[PDB]
Amino acid sequence: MSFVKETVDKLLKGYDIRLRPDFGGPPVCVGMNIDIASIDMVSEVNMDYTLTMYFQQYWRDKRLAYSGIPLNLTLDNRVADQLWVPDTYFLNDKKSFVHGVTVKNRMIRLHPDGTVLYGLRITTTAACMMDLRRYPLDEQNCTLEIESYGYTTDDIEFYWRGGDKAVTGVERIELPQFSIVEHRLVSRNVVFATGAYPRLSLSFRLKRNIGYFILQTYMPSILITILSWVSFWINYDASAARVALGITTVLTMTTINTHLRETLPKIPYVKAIDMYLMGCFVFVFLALLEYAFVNYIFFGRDVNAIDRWSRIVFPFTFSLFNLVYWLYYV
Amino acid sequence: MSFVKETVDKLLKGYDIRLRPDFGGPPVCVGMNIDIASIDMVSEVNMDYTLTMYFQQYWRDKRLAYSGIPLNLTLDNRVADQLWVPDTYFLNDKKSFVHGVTVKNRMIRLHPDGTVLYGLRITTTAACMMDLRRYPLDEQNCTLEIESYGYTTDDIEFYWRGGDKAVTGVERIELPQFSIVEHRLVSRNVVFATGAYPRLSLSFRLKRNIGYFILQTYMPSILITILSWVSFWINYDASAARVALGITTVLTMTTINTHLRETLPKIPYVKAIDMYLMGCFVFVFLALLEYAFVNYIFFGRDVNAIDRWSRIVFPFTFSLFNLVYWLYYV
Amino acid sequence: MSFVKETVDKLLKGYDIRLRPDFGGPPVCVGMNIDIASIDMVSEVNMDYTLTMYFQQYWRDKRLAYSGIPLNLTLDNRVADQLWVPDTYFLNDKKSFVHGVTVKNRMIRLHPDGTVLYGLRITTTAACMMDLRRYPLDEQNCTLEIESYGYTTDDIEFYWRGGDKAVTGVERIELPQFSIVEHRLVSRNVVFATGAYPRLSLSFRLKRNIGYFILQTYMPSILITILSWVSFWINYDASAARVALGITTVLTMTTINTHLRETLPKIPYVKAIDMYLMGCFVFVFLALLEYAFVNYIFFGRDVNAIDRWSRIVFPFTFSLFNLVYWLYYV
Amino acid sequence: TTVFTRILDRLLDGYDNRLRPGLGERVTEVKTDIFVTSFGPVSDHDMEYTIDVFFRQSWKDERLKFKGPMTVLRLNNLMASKIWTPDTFFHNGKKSVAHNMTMPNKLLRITEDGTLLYTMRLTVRAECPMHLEDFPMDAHACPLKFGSYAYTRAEVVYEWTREPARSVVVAEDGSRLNQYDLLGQTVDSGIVQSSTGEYVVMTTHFHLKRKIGYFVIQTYLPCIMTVILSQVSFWLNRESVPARTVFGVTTVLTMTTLSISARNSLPKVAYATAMDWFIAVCYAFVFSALIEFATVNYFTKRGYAWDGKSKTFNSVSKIDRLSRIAFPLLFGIFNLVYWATYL
Amino acid sequence: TTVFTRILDRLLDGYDNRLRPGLGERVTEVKTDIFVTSFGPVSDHDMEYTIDVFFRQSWKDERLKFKGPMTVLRLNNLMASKIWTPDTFFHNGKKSVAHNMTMPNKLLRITEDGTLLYTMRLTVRAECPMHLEDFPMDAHACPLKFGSYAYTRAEVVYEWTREPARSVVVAEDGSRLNQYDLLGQTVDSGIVQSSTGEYVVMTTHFHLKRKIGYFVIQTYLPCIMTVILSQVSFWLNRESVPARTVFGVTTVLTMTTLSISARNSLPKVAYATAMDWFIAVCYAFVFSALIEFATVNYFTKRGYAWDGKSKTFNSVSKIDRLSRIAFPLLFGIFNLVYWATYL
Ligand SMILES: *[C@@H]1O[C@H](CO)[C@@H](O[C@@H]2O[C@H](CO)[C@@H](O[C@@H]3O[C@H](CO[C@H]4O[C@H](CO)[C@@H](O)[C@H](O)[C@@H]4O)[C@@H](O)[C@H](O[C@H]4O[C@H](CO)[C@@H](O)[C@H](O)[C@@H]4O)[C@@H]3O)[C@H](O)[C@H]2NC(C)=O)[C@H](O)[C@H]1NC(C)=O
Ligand SMILES: *[C@@H]1O[C@H](CO)[C@@H](O[C@@H]2O[C@H](CO)[C@@H](O[C@@H]3O[C@H](CO[C@H]4O[C@H](CO)[C@@H](O)[C@H](O)[C@@H]4O)[C@@H](O)[C@H](O[C@H]4O[C@H](CO)[C@@H](O)[C@H](O)[C@@H]4O)[C@@H]3O)[C@H](O)[C@H]2NC(C)=O)[C@H](O)[C@H]1NC(C)=O
Ligand SMILES: *[C@@H]1O[C@H](CO)[C@@H](O[C@@H]2O[C@H](CO)[C@@H](O[C@@H]3O[C@H](CO[C@H]4O[C@H](CO)[C@@H](O)[C@H](O)[C@@H]4O)[C@@H](O)[C@H](O[C@H]4O[C@H](CO)[C@@H](O)[C@H](O)[C@@H]4O)[C@@H]3O)[C@H](O)[C@H]2NC(C)=O)[C@H](O)[C@H]1NC(C)=O
Ligand SMILES: *[C@@H]1O[C@H](CO)[C@@H](O[C@@H]2O[C@H](CO)[C@@H](O[C@@H]3O[C@H](CO[C@H]4O[C@H](CO)[C@@H](O)[C@H](O)[C@@H]4O)[C@@H](O)[C@H](O[C@H]4O[C@H](CO)[C@@H](O)[C@H](O)[C@@H]4O)[C@@H]3O)[C@H](O)[C@H]2NC(C)=O)[C@H](O)[C@H]1NC(C)=O
Ligand SMILES: CCCCCCCC(=O)OC[C@H](COP(=O)(O)O[C@@H]1[C@H](O)[C@H](O)[C@@H](OP(=O)(O)O)[C@H](OP(=O)(O)O)[C@H]1O)OC(=O)CCCCCCC
Ligand SMILES: CCCCCCCC(=O)OC[C@H](COP(=O)(O)O[C@@H]1[C@H](O)[C@H](O)[C@@H](OP(=O)(O)O)[C@H](OP(=O)(O)O)[C@H]1O)OC(=O)CCCCCCC
Ligand SMILES: *[C@@H]1O[C@H](CO)[C@@H](O[C@@H]2O[C@H](CO)[C@@H](O)[C@H](O)[C@H]2NC(C)=O)[C@H](O)[C@H]1NC(C)=O
Repeated sequence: MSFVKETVDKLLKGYDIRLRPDFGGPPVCVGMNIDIASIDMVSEVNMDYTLTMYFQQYWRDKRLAYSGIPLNLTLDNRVADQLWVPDTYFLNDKKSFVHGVTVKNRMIRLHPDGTVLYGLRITTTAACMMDLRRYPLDEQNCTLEIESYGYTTDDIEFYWRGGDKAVTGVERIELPQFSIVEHRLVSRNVVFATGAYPRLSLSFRLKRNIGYFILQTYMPSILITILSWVSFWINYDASAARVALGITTVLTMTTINTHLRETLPKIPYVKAIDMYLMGCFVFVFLALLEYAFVNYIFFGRDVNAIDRWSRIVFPFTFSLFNLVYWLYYV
Repeated sequence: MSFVKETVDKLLKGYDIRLRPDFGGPPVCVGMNIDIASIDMVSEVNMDYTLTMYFQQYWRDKRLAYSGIPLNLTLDNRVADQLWVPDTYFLNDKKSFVHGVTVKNRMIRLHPDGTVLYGLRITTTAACMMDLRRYPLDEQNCTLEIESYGYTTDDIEFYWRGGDKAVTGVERIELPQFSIVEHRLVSRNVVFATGAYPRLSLSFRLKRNIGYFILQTYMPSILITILSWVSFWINYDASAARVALGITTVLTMTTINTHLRETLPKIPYVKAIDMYLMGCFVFVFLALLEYAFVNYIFFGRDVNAIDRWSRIVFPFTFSLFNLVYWLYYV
Repeated sequence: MSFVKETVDKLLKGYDIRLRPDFGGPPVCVGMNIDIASIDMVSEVNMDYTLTMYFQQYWRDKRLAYSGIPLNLTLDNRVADQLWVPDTYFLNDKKSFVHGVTVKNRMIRLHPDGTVLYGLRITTTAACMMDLRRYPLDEQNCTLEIESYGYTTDDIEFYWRGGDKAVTGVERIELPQFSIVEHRLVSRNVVFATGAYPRLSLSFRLKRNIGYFILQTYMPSILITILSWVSFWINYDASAARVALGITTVLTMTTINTHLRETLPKIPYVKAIDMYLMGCFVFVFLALLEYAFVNYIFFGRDVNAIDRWSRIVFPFTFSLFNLVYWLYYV
Repeated sequence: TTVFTRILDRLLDGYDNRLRPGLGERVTEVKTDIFVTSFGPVSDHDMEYTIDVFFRQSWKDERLKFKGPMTVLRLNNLMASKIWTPDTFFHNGKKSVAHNMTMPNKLLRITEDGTLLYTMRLTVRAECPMHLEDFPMDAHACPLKFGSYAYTRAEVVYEWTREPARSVVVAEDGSRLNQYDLLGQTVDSGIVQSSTGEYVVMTTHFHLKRKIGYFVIQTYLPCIMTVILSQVSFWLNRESVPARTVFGVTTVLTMTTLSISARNSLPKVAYATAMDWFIAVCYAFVFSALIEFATVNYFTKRGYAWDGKSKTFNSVSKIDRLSRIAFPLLFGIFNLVYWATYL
Repeated sequence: TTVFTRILDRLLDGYDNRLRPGLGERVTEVKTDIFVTSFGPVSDHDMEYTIDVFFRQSWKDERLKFKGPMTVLRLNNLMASKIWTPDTFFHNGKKSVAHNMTMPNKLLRITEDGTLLYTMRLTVRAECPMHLEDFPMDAHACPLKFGSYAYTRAEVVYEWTREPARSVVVAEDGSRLNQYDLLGQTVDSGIVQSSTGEYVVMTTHFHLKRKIGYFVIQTYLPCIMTVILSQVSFWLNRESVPARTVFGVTTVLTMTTLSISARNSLPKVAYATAMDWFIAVCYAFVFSALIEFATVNYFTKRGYAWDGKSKTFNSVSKIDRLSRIAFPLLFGIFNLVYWATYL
């Protein structure tokens, strides 16, 4: 152990963390690969998702070349504070941390040719602007932006180490509400007035699972709307029966609508689900108004015709509304 | 007292914490046992559970052997920063910490031969991907994966100390919603792109308490369903009475349905509770829909026959639905 | 800056932070003033309020007297760690912190005579016991107790710098739920077995705003109660109308109380709002039970007398209940 | 000032803070007492309670004897961390807080004899396992256990400074409880064995009793009146079918509204509490009142009621007449059994 | 690489970071600009908003001049903490985060002239007091003020790098608002006096306008259609007492359900807003419609409605004929007065 101990002390002695590898020479190429552990949460209210991953950085530093040891030195995580590491950050990251139990979840692995592998276990909440107009039939594209903070492409370059295979573990992701449809790796240079800055982007496309809203939201609303049509098959003189049915469906629809507002998130603008609930509320509102016109045109002043035509138009117009709705959203 | 002080100083003089014991030699064997103080939260919303445990690690470090002191040296926990400790972490934990009041809940106990006992008190939130298809009749299996972060199986090996007795305190755990049916200890190796790593798994089997849901969720749904059949025993001409009963039980079912779901997160796939609640919703929906045919087929055109059969078909079909449901989920 | 650099280094040369000004001499007098920035939250459930403020402390330290500079030397906030500061703490604070963006929100300002200005920007959640029996017509008295943790009045003495002008910014405080009616400054020496300890108390009297509760709680309850009286004006033979009116008002009243039970905080004991809601529930309960007496006397076993008397007694007794309620609570 | 300064610099000369007093020579005895400034809120959902305390620890360290004009020294916060203190922790603690505003809320004193008095101000969240079968008529003993994490009883033993009843002191204005009454406490000590040896555990139980007045006006009274209101249907004439159907079905919907709201206040447990059974039985009564009318209506022959001046009319049902007695009596009996059992 | 290393060591030789540049000689002039990457969510309940910025500060420190092959130097996070930087803070900040993942998200660049550019990536929660009397048709100018915490305007003065309008830049995709539209911003500067002295304050106001389409479809339209529905009862015949009593009472319950949920979205403020007044008027209109029928029923004589073929029958209530016009008109007038006032 003494030989390796003196080997390591040799490396750090005279090391300058303030200078990048190949300082003043060609830019240092840093390869990156990510092993995704999980996407714990995806919140529409905050418009962000929580991601756990193993974030690996891979580059070459000639100052760390060691000879005589035919092994790849896996060192304690505390040695990472004494080496140079890239100033990588996540552009859209709202809050993040490195796990610290039992020790800090950090890894440093050296190789004889001076190649450094640097891994971190990170949980990060990354900002994801979402277009929830088609919610719950929406498809989201949430990204992770990787950039250098204070270096340009004259000093540091980024690439996905392994091409399109640089990211693995996507099949491990188990989101109850979404399914990972696709993921992409993008490497690009961002040019500002101050220069060009390396950029890596990891993006996922999420498709929301609709089955819950079919059973929980759409089917009850469809069944209540159908139930409101039972009025059309009752006698015009059954005022107590037809008003109680019509007004209680309105109350039932409001109960469904108002209480659904509580289980569903606080997204304060019109979405696809809002338009369907508002569509069904108008239909049940009109069914109650339909009997009032029948009741008034009889006692205040044909009658069988209005009920006959309502028995067809209301189911037909609701089917047409659904056809226009699902085509415009599916 | 100074003799002990001098002894400890010798051990830490020249001690290298970045290098494991027998570096380059045989892998260091680390034995683990756990005393579970309590399991506090098991949340479906976050799909995790909280665990407070005493976590012990045993390994042999020849650099820490001492003689002349016929005692095991329990030392101030601040000495742990001056020793090599395994880079152990919980592979599925979401967020965890070591308690620090009044001091850090950390223990270092040495033994004359060089054995090191490293104990921590840890509250860890661990990811448990739960299968909620059979909820609330569901049985879960939550694990705790213990792995080395940086070191491969060439450097560090894990084992459960004491076999199946390595975990204690499970019998004392009390959960407001589950019972610990069983727990198991597994040991295996996991192979990654960077090499094989030692793995220790601790898993529990959780069976949910069903009695509460029977009184809270199933019983009211059963009674309302039976109530909707009271309509079949009322005269066909009591339109006001039968519609009021029919639509208010539909409203009552929605009330049950609307804010029951706030007991669980918005998890979109079909569950056992959803099928039963929607099964009962369809029945009450049909009981009111059945009267539309009863009322129409008299005034609009076998009135007693339709009511007579519903007095049998609805109780019979609901029992058949209940039989199939309970057998399938039990 | 050459002369200033020498002077500043001269003051801190040999400075002993562990010893108070005039150690072993007359007690050091510490003047305090507070500039309140905002009172963010006041939670009845947690029985605490959140206060952001600028907390200044003034004392004279002859070790920090300097001459020849006609300027007040503001020094980098990190020098505060090198000086002696009072061991001041907030006796009823639950959670508090000093803001730290961009740097620590802390100030040290020296004066030629030796006066030290030590200011912090603190957000503190302070415990405030609340008597909510008269809620929402309650007036609260929340305080902030400022004490020396270790020293006694023989060593350190507190006073409000500027008398009643010590605390500023109160007039600009806006609370969504309360209004600042008054504030008082108290200086006192608490006495225990050990001895006398310095104490400063800042207290506010909060008078809850009533506009929300009038429109959301009292007005709907009054109108529902008045609506329940409509049954007294309907014919005794209209059993379907009077029962439907009576029981739906009972349902509405429980809907108000149960749905406003979740919007209102979890304060689990009988408050003034509970009594009024309970009182209105009894009145609507009695109005429906009044018709049961009316129906039974006519059909079972005069008739107009019960209704005529109810058209007066119920409005009258509700007025009497209101008179007693408002006089008792106002 | 110089005399005070010299003592501090001299104290830690040759002092090893990694070794407890009397190491390998005797057992370090720690005398402790608590002054509860506020017994904070109790959370039924989380099964935890908050408590603000001045945790005072006392022990003897011969290595810290001193001689001088003063008999007590107030150590600095930095100094307190340079010397050995007991590694006391809370066995059932969840997430504790040591207050650090404006300075560390700690104080360490040393007497000439070497006795150290050590105090700190803490907000402790602690585990209080609750058996909620009798909720809301339940009582609990929330514990507060502490001891040495690392040192066995052969090394460090704890004790109370004075009589156990007088060692835990609650401030007169300390009870910050909305749903409980702090009846009192019992103070005890014992031994606990674990995988690392035997340790001394100091325990304190706070006996709490839940206030019931809130639940009577919120849950019990509306539920009782709704059940009473469901029975009020028995006094209506049998010919008013729409009125007694609306009466019975809407009382069911009222019970459902009350029953659902009542649970949302309950902690998310998966067993039947006392209030669950009362609501379930009330639900059965209200359910049986509407089933009773289903039977009454099944034997009504004439759709018209008595005209007030007597053509024959339906008689008052014997099912109704017997229900006017059986239903109030059975519910009254159920209330005696329920209320006697739990009170 | 030796030349670069040597310059760094020589820079901090004798540098005193406790003293601002030109202390006792001149006034330090700090030039600031902000780049808003994302204007985070706004919380009406907490009356605060989040903003993610690149906070750039520029000032001159003659003590950090240098000569060498390069003209710009990048300082390590450790180096940046070794020199004097402005003690800038946000006056209305509530809890701000300086991101430290993976490394500190700071950058300090020094030009040979002695000018320092100092950027940091921040997430800031700021206090935005709101006057919610016009809610949901309210507009707010959420401020963002900063300045020196300890240095008065005689010592440190802040200025915008370029024309105040162009010194604060919002990224094109940076609007992360759900219920607001970022109309624009006004950038100002001034002097604020406090108990410790006069300080320079740089202020930026973001003018937000609440999107109303959500509350139109969730609250306003259901309320308007229920009020219309409650008035639809006026067109039913006066002899259908059970139907018009069920109609009127359930619309009151519908308003109660809508009113309760409508106020959940509102922040828990104890005063009345523009939506509360609209709901209160709708409550009064729905209440009056049921009181209208109570008066109609008092003057109803015959319990049977018109048979449809032709014995006398009730006449259409004169109360109904007027109420079919007065009630819609008064609500129509109220809407015009209400909307013209707030829109
Ligand atoms: C979520 O939404 C984001 C956008 O907000 C999507 O990200 C875009 O992804 C596409 C790929 O699907 C990107 O397009 C590609 O960009 C590459 C990088 O461009 C830089 O470098 C090239 C030179 O190599 C410069 O010309 C350019 O100005 C940039 O500096 C290109 O290399 C790609 O070109 C490839 O295909 C074309 C043909 O299409 C060939 O001609 C080329 O030779 C080459 O093979 C391509 O243009 C786009 O830039 C991304 N936008 C952003 C803002 O990142 C995510 O894909 C989306 N998520 C999902 C899951 O779809
Ligand atoms: C919750 O769910 C987890 C899975 O996610 C379950 O964990 C599994 O538990 C089973 C046992 O019930 C495990 O099966 C056993 O694995 C042992 C270890 O295998 C590793 O090591 C051996 C060498 O020792 C390698 O050959 C192997 O590839 C692995 O790397 C085996 O030793 C066991 O073998 C048994 O049968 C063979 C004959 O087939 C005998 O020769 C053996 O002596 C022995 O009797 C066995 O196969 C399984 O590995 C676990 N999976 C994981 C991923 O850990 C939990 O049980 C479950 N919880 C509950 C409460 O049910
Ligand atoms: C919220 O509730 C708190 C209590 O919980 C109230 O605090 C009390 O406020 C009143 C004033 O409103 C205080 O009364 C005054 O106290 C002064 C200080 O007393 C201390 O010092 C004197 C010696 O100077 C000691 O004797 C005494 O024991 C205390 O140590 C007195 O100087 C005042 O005296 C005035 O009245 C007396 C007659 O009562 C006259 O003889 C005097 O000349 C003089 O006019 C007075 O007694 C009281 O002390 C406070 N109590 C506490 C515990 O602080 C808050 O006021 C309340 N909040 C609001 C907004 O009302
Ligand atoms: C990016 O920013 C994050 C925070 O947002 C930093 O994480 C913190 O880093 C600091 C500095 O290393 C850590 O502070 C350390 O605290 C140790 C004690 O912590 C115990 O007590 C606290 C409560 O007081 C508990 O929260 C904690 O769990 C422990 O129980 C000290 O022992 C450390 O001092 C040691 O190192 C210093 C180095 O200079 C030596 O001088 C000392 O002698 C000693 O050896 C240290 O003060 C803090 O704990 C970290 N927080 C977390 C949550 O991990 C990152 O470090 C930062 N990254 C970079 C690159 O700066
Ligand atoms: C939940 C309870 C369910 C009970 C179900 C009970 C089912 C059951 O057995 O019903 C039969 C009978 C019905 O009694 P009820 O008085 O309702 O029925 C009368 C009976 O049918 C007479 O024969 C009729 O007169 P008649 O034919 O013209 O001469 C009379 O008509 P009218 O003269 O008025 O026009 C009917 O009203 O009930 C009991 O005897 C009470 C049993 C114990 C009841 C105990 C209740 C606790
Ligand atoms: C909030 C509502 C307050 C309502 C207060 C209402 C105050 C009030 O007193 O109303 C009663 C009266 C209408 O009475 P209404 O027409 O309903 O009653 C008729 C009246 O009693 C006739 O005298 C009867 O004829 P007769 O005797 O046999 O010859 C007739 O019998 P029939 O024809 O049925 O056989 C009754 O129907 O109202 C107004 O005239 C103006 C109302 C303005 C209402 C303005 C509302 C904005
Ligand atoms: C130090 O720890 C060892 C265990 O690691 C103790 O050895 C145990 O001693 C008890 C004495 O009754 C035996 O019953 C056990 O079988 C022993 N275990 C082992 C693994 O040897 C030892 O006693 C401890 N030191 C002291 C002074 O007691």
